[PDB]
Amino acid sequence: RLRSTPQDELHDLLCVGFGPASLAIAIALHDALDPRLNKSASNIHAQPKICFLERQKQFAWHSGMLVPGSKMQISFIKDLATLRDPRSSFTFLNYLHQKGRLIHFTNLSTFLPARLEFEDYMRWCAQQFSDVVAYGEEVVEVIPGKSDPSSSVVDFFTVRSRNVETGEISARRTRKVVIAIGGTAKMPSGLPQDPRIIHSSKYCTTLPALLKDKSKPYNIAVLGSGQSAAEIFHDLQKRYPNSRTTLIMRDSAMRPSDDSPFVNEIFNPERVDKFYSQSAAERQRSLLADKATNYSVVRLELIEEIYNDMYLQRVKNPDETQWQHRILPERKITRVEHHGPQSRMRIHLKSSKPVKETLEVDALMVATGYNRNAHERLLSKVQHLRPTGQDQWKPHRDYRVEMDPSKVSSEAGIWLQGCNERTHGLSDSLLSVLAVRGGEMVQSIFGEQLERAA
Amino acid sequence: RLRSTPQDELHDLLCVGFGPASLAIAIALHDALDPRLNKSASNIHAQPKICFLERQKQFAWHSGMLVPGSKMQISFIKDLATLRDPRSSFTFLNYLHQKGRLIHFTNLSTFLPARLEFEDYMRWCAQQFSDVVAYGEEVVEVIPGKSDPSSSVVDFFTVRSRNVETGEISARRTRKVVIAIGGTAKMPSGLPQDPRIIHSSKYCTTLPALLKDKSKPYNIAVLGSGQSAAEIFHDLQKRYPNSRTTLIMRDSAMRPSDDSPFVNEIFNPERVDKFYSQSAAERQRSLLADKATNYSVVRLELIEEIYNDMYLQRVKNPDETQWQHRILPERKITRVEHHGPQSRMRIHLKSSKPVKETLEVDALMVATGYNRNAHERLLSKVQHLRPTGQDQWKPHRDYRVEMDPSKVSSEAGIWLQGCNERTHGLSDSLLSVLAVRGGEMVQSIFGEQLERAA
Amino acid sequence: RLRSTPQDELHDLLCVGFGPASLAIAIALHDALDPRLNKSASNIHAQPKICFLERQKQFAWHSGMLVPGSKMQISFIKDLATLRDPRSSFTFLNYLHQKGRLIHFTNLSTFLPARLEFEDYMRWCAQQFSDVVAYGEEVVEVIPGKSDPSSSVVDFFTVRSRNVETGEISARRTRKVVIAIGGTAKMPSGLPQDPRIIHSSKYCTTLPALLKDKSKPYNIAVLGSGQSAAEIFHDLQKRYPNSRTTLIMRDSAMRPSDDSPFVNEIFNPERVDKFYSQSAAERQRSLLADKATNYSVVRLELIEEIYNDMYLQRVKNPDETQWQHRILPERKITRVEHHGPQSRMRIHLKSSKPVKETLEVDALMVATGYNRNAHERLLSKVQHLRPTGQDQWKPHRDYRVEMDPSKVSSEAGIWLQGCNERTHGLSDSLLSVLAVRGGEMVQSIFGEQLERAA
Amino acid sequence: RLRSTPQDELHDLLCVGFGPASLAIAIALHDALDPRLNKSASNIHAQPKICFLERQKQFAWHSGMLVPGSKMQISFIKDLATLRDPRSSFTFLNYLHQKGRLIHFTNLSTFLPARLEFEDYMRWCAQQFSDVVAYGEEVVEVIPGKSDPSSSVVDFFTVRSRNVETGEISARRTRKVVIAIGGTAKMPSGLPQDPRIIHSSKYCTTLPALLKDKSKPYNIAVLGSGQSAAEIFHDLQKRYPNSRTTLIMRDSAMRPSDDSPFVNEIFNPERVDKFYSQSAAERQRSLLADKATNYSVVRLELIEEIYNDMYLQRVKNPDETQWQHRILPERKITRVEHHGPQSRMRIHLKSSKPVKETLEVDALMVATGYNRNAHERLLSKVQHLRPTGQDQWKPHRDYRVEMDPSKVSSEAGIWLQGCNERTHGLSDSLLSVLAVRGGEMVQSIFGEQLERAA
Ligand SMILES: Cc1cc2nc3c(=O)[nH]c(=O)nc-3n(C[C@H](O)[C@H](O)[C@H](O)COP(=O)(O)OP(=O)(O)OC[C@H]3O[C@@H](n4cnc5c(N)ncnc54)[C@H](O)[C@@H]3O)c2cc1C
Ligand SMILES: Cc1cc2nc3c(=O)[nH]c(=O)nc-3n(C[C@H](O)[C@H](O)[C@H](O)COP(=O)(O)OP(=O)(O)OC[C@H]3O[C@@H](n4cnc5c(N)ncnc54)[C@H](O)[C@@H]3O)c2cc1C
Ligand SMILES: Cc1cc2nc3c(=O)[nH]c(=O)nc-3n(C[C@H](O)[C@H](O)[C@H](O)COP(=O)(O)OP(=O)(O)OC[C@H]3O[C@@H](n4cnc5c(N)ncnc54)[C@H](O)[C@@H]3O)c2cc1C
Ligand SMILES: Cc1cc2nc3c(=O)[nH]c(=O)nc-3n(C[C@H](O)[C@H](O)[C@H](O)COP(=O)(O)OP(=O)(O)OC[C@H]3O[C@@H](n4cnc5c(N)ncnc54)[C@H](O)[C@@H]3O)c2cc1C
Ligand SMILES: NC(=[NH2+])NCCC[C@H](N)C(=O)O
Repeated sequence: RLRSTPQDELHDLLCVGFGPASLAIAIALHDALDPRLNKSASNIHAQPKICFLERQKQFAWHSGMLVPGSKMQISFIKDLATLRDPRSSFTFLNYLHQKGRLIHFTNLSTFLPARLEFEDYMRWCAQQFSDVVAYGEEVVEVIPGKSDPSSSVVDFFTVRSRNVETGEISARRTRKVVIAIGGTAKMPSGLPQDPRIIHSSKYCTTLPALLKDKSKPYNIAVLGSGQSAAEIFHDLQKRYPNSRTTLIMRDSAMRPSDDSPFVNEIFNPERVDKFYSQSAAERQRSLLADKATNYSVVRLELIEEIYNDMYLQRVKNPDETQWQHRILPERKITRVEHHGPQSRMRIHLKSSKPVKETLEVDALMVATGYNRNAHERLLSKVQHLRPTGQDQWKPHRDYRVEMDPSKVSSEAGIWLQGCNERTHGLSDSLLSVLAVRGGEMVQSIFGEQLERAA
Repeated sequence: RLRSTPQDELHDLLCVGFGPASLAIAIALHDALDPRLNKSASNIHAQPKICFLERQKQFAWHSGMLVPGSKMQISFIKDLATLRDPRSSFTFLNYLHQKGRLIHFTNLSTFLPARLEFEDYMRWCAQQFSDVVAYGEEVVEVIPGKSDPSSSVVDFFTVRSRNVETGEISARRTRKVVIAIGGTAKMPSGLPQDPRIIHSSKYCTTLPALLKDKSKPYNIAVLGSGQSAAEIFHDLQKRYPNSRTTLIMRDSAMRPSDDSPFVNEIFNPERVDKFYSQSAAERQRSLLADKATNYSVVRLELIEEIYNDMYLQRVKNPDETQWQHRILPERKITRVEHHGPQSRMRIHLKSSKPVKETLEVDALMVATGYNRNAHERLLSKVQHLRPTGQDQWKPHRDYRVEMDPSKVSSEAGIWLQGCNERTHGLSDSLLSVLAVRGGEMVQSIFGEQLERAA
Repeated sequence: RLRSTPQDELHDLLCVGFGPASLAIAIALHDALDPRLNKSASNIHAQPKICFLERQKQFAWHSGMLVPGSKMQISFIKDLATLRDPRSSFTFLNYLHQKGRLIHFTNLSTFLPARLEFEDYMRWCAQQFSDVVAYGEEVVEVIPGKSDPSSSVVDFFTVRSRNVETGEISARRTRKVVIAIGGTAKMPSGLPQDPRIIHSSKYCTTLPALLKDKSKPYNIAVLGSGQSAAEIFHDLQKRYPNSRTTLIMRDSAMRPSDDSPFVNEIFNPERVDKFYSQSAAERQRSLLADKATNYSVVRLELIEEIYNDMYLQRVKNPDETQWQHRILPERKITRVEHHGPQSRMRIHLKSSKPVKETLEVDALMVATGYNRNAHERLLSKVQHLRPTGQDQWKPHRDYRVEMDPSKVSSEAGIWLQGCNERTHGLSDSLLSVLAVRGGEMVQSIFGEQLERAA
Repeated sequence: RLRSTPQDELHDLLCVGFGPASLAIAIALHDALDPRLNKSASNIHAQPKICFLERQKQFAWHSGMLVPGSKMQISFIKDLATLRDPRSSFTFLNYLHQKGRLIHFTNLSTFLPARLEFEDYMRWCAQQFSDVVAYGEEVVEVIPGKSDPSSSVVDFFTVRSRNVETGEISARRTRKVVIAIGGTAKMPSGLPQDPRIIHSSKYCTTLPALLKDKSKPYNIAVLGSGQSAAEIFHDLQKRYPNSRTTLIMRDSAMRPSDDSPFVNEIFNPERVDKFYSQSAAERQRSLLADKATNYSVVRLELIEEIYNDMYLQRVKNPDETQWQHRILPERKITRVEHHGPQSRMRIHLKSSKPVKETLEVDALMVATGYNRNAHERLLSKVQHLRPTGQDQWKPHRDYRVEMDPSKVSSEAGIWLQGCNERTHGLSDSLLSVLAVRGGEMVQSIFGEQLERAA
C-alpha cells in the first residue's frame, strides 16, 4: 500500500537502516493508516513521502550470528506489533497463520522461537514494504539544508548514500530523519588486525571461508563470556568435530541472564516514561543495578548445556589438560604473535586479577560485544545546529534530538533509535518495546497529518 | 452490532446454550460480518435474525468447579478466535490489551491462564452479544413446524424455553437450530440420593451451604481419580484445614494427562476432517488409544503436588492410618448408610479387583465425570423427521444432523455442537477447535447470504 | 576378597551371566560378608565357592545401544546397593567419590546420569569381582547330576560353557545355579535375513561396519516407536548428517513413558511381595494397566526434542514430502526386496489399520524390543525334574524354580533372574529392585551358612 | 559410643554451640574413630575427652523460620557426611533408609528436602551424641588458663556457661576450644524497640503470641527483600488470610539466587584452599562478584510464585492501591510512631533513591539478615594472647586463630567455625562444605592421637 517516492522529491521521513527498529516504525505507520485498525484513517488524503535506506542487499537480522539451534531471548509476544495492537496483521501469530504453521508452533509450548524463524517473521514483515525500501544503500552523511539559502534557518536535510555494488553517491531530501542503524562490532584495542582474528558478528560469514575443511584438527579460541561467546563455543564442537577449542574469559565464570518477573518489568513499554524522568545519577545507578538482564550474561539452559558437556569430558578423562574443549577463567590476552611461518597464531595469556599459558590457534573468535556510536559520524555536519557549546546529542522522550529553535524550523528534525539506552533504559536496543515505540514514533513524526483526519 | 430480533419473528438461527461452543459461533459471525476482517462483508444487506438461549442468569463457565488456583488445561492460543484469525478483536491477547494487562501476562511466561482469568476472557467476549442472548431461559423442547400446515414438509422449528425465575413458557421460531448445551453430571447408579452426596460440578456452589463452619473437624470423602477429583481433594485441605479427607478411587493411582506434541496433534483443527472420514471401527479404536489425553487423567504438576503433600505426612508420621489426608486405591463403594441419627453417613468399601474399611463422612464429593445426552430429550418431537428406522442422530461433517429430504426443506435444519466426540474426535467437547469450528458453522448456516456479498 | 574356586571343585553357586542382575548378587554377597556392614560376618568360617560365567570378553552394559548423549531412565538412587544399604562401598555416590567426581556430579542437579557414566559405575563394581568371573564363556546347557549315580535324587548341576575364542567346552559343578542372562533381540517374523537389516541392540556395533562413509547420502529407515527407535532416529541425523532418515511405526505417535510418582510406586522393592501374591488374572490386568511405564514408550524430553527438529524442517520447507527426516505413522512393512543389483533394499509399506508408499534404503534399523526366553534352551535337560506334567518353570517368591521334592535334594536348586516379570512385576527386568533383590537372593542361597555366624 | 567426660576433668575439645557446624565435627570424629570407615581406628587407645555446649533446650535448626512449605536451598548430597565419605552412617540417604522413607523420597525427584525434613535429619544425627552434649548451656566467656600459674605460658582454657533455666554458672576446662555459634539477628539501627517489631528469626516463635487471632483483619508489614522476607510475605497470606500485608524493600525488585553450575563451583570443598590463598583485595573483590549466590537473593520459584499471586490480584482488581497484598519497591523507613493509644504503629516511608506513603500496622516483620560477631564478646579475655598490636582474630587455613607462640603452648588453641567468610569463602556459613570441613577439623584437633594409631 505504501507507494514509492521519486528520489528527487522532498520526503516527509527518511529512515537510515531497515532493521527491527525501522521495521517497527514502518509497521506502525501502516497500522495508523489502516482504516480497519485506526478508524480516523478513512479521512487521510495523501500518503506521506517515506523512504528507508538499508546497506544490506536484502533484509537480514544478525545473519553472521545465525548459529544453528540458536533461540530467541524474548517472548514472541514482544514482536513488532502485538503490545501496541494484537489485531495487527503484522503480529508473529498472524505470520504463523499465514505460513500455515500456527497450530504446529502451539504444540511446541514455547515463547522462544528459533532465531532463524523469528528472522523469517521479520523478513515476512519487511517484504511488504519493499516499494519504500532502498537496499544496497549505505548512508555516509546527513547534511543540513535551507530552502531559502539566504536565510539562517534549516528546514530540510540531505541524506547521502553510497551504492554498495557500484560505489556511486545518491542524495535524498527530507524534512525529518530517523537514525536506526544498531551497533558496530567492538574489538579489544590491544588485539592486532589479522584475518584469523574475527568478531562474533561475522562467525557464520567469515570463519568457514578461513577454515574450509570441517574435518581438520584446528585449534580455535573464543574470547568473551556473553551470550555470543557461549553460543560460538558450543557450536564449534559440532561445526568442527575434530577441533580443539578454548574459551578465554576474564570473569571467573559464565553468569545467567536475569529474566525473573519482577526484575523483568524494567522492560515494560510504560516504564520508559518512568526511566526517562529519572536523573543522570539514578539512571546510571539503575543501568548498573540491572546489567545482568542483558550484558555479559548467558541463558541458563545454555550454561547448563555447556557445563554438562564439560562434565562428560571429566567422565572420559580426569585430566583437565587433556580435554578437547576447555575453558580458561580469569585470563586476559597480553600478546598475539601472528608473523610466524605456520598457520597458527600464538596467544600469550595472563591472570585477569590485579605468568600463564600460551595457546597456538588457527583462529580467534572475538565475542566482545558492540558499540553504539556510528550515528556520530553521520551527524558531524549537523552538529552545529545543536545548542551552543553542547557536544553530545540530547534525545527527548520522543527520541527527537535537541536542536537550536532559532536555527532549525519546527517542521525539521532528527530522531535517534536504538542507541538511547542511557536516557530510555535497557529495553532501548532490544525488541522489547519496538511495537509501542514504533507507534509513539509515528505520532511524533506524522502526528500533524494524522490529527487532520482524527 | 448484532441487533436483537423480536420474539415473534422467524429467526435465521436459534442457538440453545450460550457457553464456549455457542460463544465461538457468535464471534465467528461477528468476524464474518466485519468488513475489517472479511472484505466481502461491505456488501451484506440485512443482519441475520439470530438468538441465543441460556439457562444461567448470566455467563458463567463451570462456576461450581472454580476451585482457587485451578489452571487451564490448554494453551491460550486455542482461545475462541486465534486459530481462525489472529487479527480478530476477540482473541485472548486483545482481551488482555483491552484490560491493560498484556505486558503483565507476558511476564508470567505461561500458556496456561487461571480458570478464573479465562472465564473472564469469555465473559468479556459474551457481553458484546448481550443484545442477542436471552439469559434465564431453559429450553425444554424443539418442535417441527410447517409454514404450510396442510403440506408434509417441515420448514421451521419452534424452540420453547422455561423462564427460570417465573416458570413461564416462551416460543421462538427459527429455520435453523444449534444445540450446544454441553454435558450433564454423571453419578454412579449405585449411590443413593442425599444432600451430603454432591457431584463435583457443584463443589463451589453446594458444599459451603452444607458444611458452613470451615474450622470444624469434618470427615470428607472424594470419589474419582480424574482432574476434578484431584482438584477437589487438593483444595479441601486448604478450604477445610481441620477436616479429615479421603480419596476413593477404583484405579491403582492417579495417571498423568498426555499432551506430548506428536500425540497432541489429534487436537489440530484440520484433523477433524481425517477423523470423521475414518470408519466406526477405527474411530472407536482411535478414541480408546488416545483416552489419556482427556479422560480419567490428572495434570502432572497436580499429581506431584498431591504426592509431595502425602510425603510430608510421612515425614511427620510413619503410620499411614493416622494421616489427616488419605488415598484409598482400588476401592469401590458397595453401601451407603444415610438414615442414622448422626450427621455422618457410613460408607462401606470393597476391593475394585475381580472385605475392606468403613468410612464415616459428613459429605461425599462425587467426581465421576459427565454424560452428553441432554439433547436427546429436547429433540424427541423431531425424531420422526430422521430417515425411517434410524434411532440415533447422525451428524454430518458440518455437524448438521441427517433428516429425511422429503420431510424437511433444505432451508431447515438442526446442528449439534460439543456432543459429537464419536464422529469428530477428542477435540469436540473441548476448547481446542472452537475458533475454527465456529467459522465452519457460520459458513454452514449463513453461507448462502454470505455468498451473495462475496 | 572373593577368592577363585578351581574349575574341578563343587561350587556353592554358579551364576550364568554377569550383567546388572548377577552383579547385584555379587555386591550383596560382598556386603553380607563384610563385618563392617553385617556385624555377624566376623564369625563366618569359609568363603562360599562361587563363580560367574559371562559370554562377553569383559563387562559391557548394552554396548550396541550406547548412543552418544543417551541418558539413564531411572534415578541414580536405584543403583546396585543404595536401597538395600546406603553405607555400602558399591553405591553410585561412593563410586563418584572414588573417581574424584562427586562434587561435579552434584553441580549437574540431575538424577539421570549418562548411560556411558552408569556403565562405568557398573564396570567399576564388576572389576572388584574379576577373580570370581570367567569372561568369554557362553553357557550352552545345564545338566542334572547325582552324587550317588545309582540313586534317583539329583543334588548338583553341571554347567557347560563354550569358550567364545577357542570353541572348547568346559564344565563346572555346583549345588545351586542362577540364570541371569537378560533378553534376546526380537525381530518381526515377516522380515527376511539381510546384513542391511539390523536390530537396535547392534546399532553402535554393526551399522558403522556396513555404512562406512559418514558423509555419504544414505537412505536409512528405523522400525519401531519405543525408546530404542527414538534414540536411533535422533542419533542418525548427527551420525549421518547428509542421510535421509525415515521412522516407520504402526502406532499413530510416540507416547511418553510414565514415571508419575503414585504410578511409579509399582517399582518399589516392597511391592514385589504384593504383586507376587496377586492372582494370574490381577497380575496380567496389572501389567497391561501400567505398560506405559516401560514398554512402547519414549521419555518426554526426547519426544519433544524430535518434535522440535521436525518443526524446524517445517520452518525451512512447508512440504513434508521434501523433508530430510520423516516419520511415517500407522504403517507396517509387507514386503522387502533385497535381491536387486543396487545397494538399496526396497521396502513396501501399508496402513497398520484393519496401498501406501515404497522406500528405498541402504539399511533398516529394527528397534522392535526383546524376548526373554533364552533360559528355556539352557534348561531343557533339567525339565523332567519339574513336577509331573508341568510344562513351564514356576519361580517362587524367592525366584527359586519349583522342582519335584522327591527328585531334587533340598540343597540343590535353580534360580531365575530378570525374566520373571509375569510373576514379580514390571521392576523385574530393570535396575529398580536390584540392590534389594540381590540381598534377598544371598539370603535365599547362602542363608544356612550365614545363620551359623548370626 | 562417645562417652561423657565429668565436668571437673580437663577436656581435649570443648565446642561452643551444637548446630550444623559442630554437629559435622562430631560426625567426623565418630567416623575417624569408626574402624569400619578408618582402618587405623582399630588401634586407638583412649576416647578423646570432648564436650559440646548448646544454649537451646534441645537440637533445633532455625526453628523461628520453619515456615510451612519452606525448602532447602542446597542439594541433599551436601549433607553432613556424604562429600567426605558416602559410606558414613550419618548421610541423608542412610537416615531416610533408617526411617523407612528412602524409596518414597526417591519418587519425589528432588534434591531439595523440606526444611522440616532436613532439620529432622540433623536432629537424628544430633541425638546419637546426646551423652557428650550439654543442652540449656549458654557460654558467656572463655578464659586463658596456666597449669603452672607462676609461668607466662597459657596451656588451657576455662569455658563458662550460664544455665538457661536456673541461671547458675558452670566451668569446664579444655586444651582446645571451637567456637561455632552461627550468627546474631541484624536489626536496622534506625528502628526503635517495640514488641510489634520482630526479626525474621523469631517469625514462628514470637508473632503468633502477639497476633493471637488468625482470622482478624491485621495490617502486617515486612521489611527486606532476601529469602527470609519473601518466605514470610508469602506465608502471611496463608497464616493470616484476612490480613493486609506490605513488603517494604529498598531495592527495585526481588532478585534470583544464583546456583548456575560454573558459578556454583565456588562452593566446592577443594576451592577453600584456592580462596584462602588469595589476597585481601582479590577475596573482597571475589565475595562482591559472587554475592548473588547467597545474599539479598530469593529462589526463582518463590519469586515467580509471589509474582503469580500479584498478577491474580490484578485480574480481580486493576487498582493496585486496593490490593490486599502489596509490594513497595525502593522505599526506606524514616520514622516509626509507636506511642499512640491504638494497637497499630505508624510507619513513615520515603524513596530509597539519593515524600512517600504512611503505613499503619499491627506488626513489622524485619527480615534484614544476620551479623557474625558474637564470638568477639566470648573471646575478650583471651584477646591479649594474640600477637602484640593485632586487634582482630586471624584464622589460619585450618581455622585455628593466630596466637603468640611465646604466650600459648602448642597443645592449646582456639578454632573459629562459620564466621570466617572473609578468609574462607561464601561456603563458610553454609552447609556446603560441612562434611569435608568437619574432617579437616578432626585432623587439626585430634591429629596427634590419630597418627599414633595410623
Ligand atoms: C546475535 C544477536 C541476537 C539478538 N537477539 C535478541 C533477542 O532474542 N531479543 C531481543 O530483544 N534483543 C536481541 N538482540 C538485540 C538487538 O539489538 C535487537 O534485536 C535488534 O537488532 C535492534 O534493532 P535495530 O534496528 O536497532 O538494530 P539492527 O538490527 O542492527 O538494525 C540496523 C540496520 O541498519 C543497517 N545499517 C547500519 N548502518 C547503516 C548505514 N550507514 N547506512 C544504511 N544502513 C545501515 C544495518 O545493515 C542493519 O540492518 C540481539 C542482538 C544480537 C547481536
Ligand atoms: C471444570 C472444567 C474445566 C474445563 N477446562 C477445560 C480446559 O482447560 N480446556 C479445554 O479445552 N476444555 C476444558 N473443559 C471442557 C469443556 O467441555 C469446554 O471447555 C467447554 O465447557 C465446552 O463448551 P460447550 O458450550 O460445548 O459446553 P458448556 O460450556 O457446558 O456450555 C453449555 C451451556 O448451555 C447451557 N444449557 C444447558 N442446557 C440448557 C437448556 N436446556 N437450555 C438453555 N441453556 C442450556 C448451560 O448453562 C451452559 O452455559 C473443561 C470442563 C470442565 C467441566
Ligand atoms: C539400551 C537399554 C538401556 C536400558 N537402560 C535402563 C535404565 O536406564 N534403567 C533401568 O532400570 N532399566 C534399563 N534397561 C533394562 C535392562 O534390562 C536392565 O538395565 C539390565 O540390563 C538388566 O540386567 P540383567 O543382568 O537382567 O540383563 P543383562 O544386562 O542383559 O545381562 C545379561 C548378561 O548375561 C550375558 N549372557 C547372556 N546369555 C549368556 C550365556 N548363554 N552364557 C553366558 N553369558 C550370557 C550377557 O552377555 C549379559 O552380559 C535398559 C535396557 C536396554 C536394552
Ligand atoms: C532460615 C535459614 C535457613 C537456612 N537454610 C540453608 C540451606 O538451605 N542450605 C545452606 O547451605 N545454608 C542455609 N542456611 C545457612 C546457615 O548458616 C547454615 O545452614 C547453618 O545454620 C550454619 O551452622 P552453624 O552451626 O555455623 O550456625 P547455627 O546453625 O546458627 O548454629 C549455632 C548454634 O550455636 C548455639 N549458640 C549460639 N550462641 C551460643 C552461646 N553463647 N552458648 C551456647 N550455644 C550457643 C545456637 O543455639 C545454635 O544452635 C540457612 C540459614 C537460615 C537463617
Ligand atoms: N522406560 C523406562 N523409563 N524404564 C525405567 C523405569 C524405571 C522406574 N520408573 C523406576 O523408577 O524404578
